[PDB]
Amino acid sequence: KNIECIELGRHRLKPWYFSPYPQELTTLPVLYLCEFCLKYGRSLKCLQRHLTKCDLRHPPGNEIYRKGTISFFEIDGRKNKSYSQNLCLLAKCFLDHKTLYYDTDPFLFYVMTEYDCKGFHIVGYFSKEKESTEDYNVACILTLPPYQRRGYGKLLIEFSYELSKVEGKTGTPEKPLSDLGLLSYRSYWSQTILEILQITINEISEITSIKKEDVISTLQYLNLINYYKGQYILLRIDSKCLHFTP
Ligand SMILES: CC(=O)SCCNC(=O)CCNC(=O)[C@H](O)C(C)(C)COP(=O)(O)OP(=O)(O)OC[C@H]1O[C@@H](n2cnc3c(N)ncnc32)[C@H](O)[C@@H]1OP(=O)(O)O
Ligand SMILES: [Zn+2]
Repeated sequence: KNIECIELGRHRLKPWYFSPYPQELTTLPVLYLCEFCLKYGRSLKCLQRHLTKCDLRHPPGNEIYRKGTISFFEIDGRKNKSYSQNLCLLAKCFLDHKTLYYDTDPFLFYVMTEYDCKGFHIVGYFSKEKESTEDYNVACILTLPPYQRRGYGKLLIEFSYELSKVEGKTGTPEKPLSDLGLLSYRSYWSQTILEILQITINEISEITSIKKEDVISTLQYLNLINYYKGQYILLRIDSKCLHFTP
């Protein structure tokens, strides 16, 4: 673990893990990040100078969802390489591993923001492989620490499933899940399935885009397993505001 402190807009962030930022930036008291383009540098003065030329004020890509103060921006990792590359460097501060951190081409990124009079503030994101042989509808998911324990993680997961629905597919997060990932998914899966509550798990899976194995591990967790004749038997996203084209 190499970076002790990150400043991102109004927040001080405390990394959990090593992230391969330039080695000369890993021995500083504070690594300064532009909160809009996620550019990193060695001092507050260069940041203030930067903020003078930095146009953005939100993430790149297209604003495919907006409801109240919450937006989602869809960002092609190939079309917006330096932003996505900067996002991955930050994300790795809170991820145990991040495979292919340096190559953002294979991925889409869904960045969730909170809007106020100062701009669109990055709250968290999830990535997704453009092509997955394993039907992984999320590769990495993150809520930045200042926003954690507030329902944002479950909102990101819900949005990931809304995308799968439009694609007419079931999806599942990339494995292995971190323990924080599993706690979040378990909670989202549980609330979704109870909300549905006779129905078959095939029907649950078709309605929610959740893989059957995930519905089963969840009913197991909820002590709601009922195996009958070969068969298992039992902050929100408004999908009208979603404008997504697979
Ligand atoms: C596929 C992958 O990427 S695996 C990688 C998973 N991501 C990471 O580990 C990155 C670091 N962690 C994070 O960014 C966050 O912890 C996330 C995204 C996993 C969860 O974000 P949050 O915004 O805190 O989630 P949210 O507030 O919606 O909580 C969801 C559920 O998880 C539980 N949870 C979240 N964090 C914790 C924690 N540290 N300890 C115990 N439970 C937790 C919540 O209590 C909630 O459960 P409940 O509905 O039963 O009350
Ligand atoms: Zn910037």
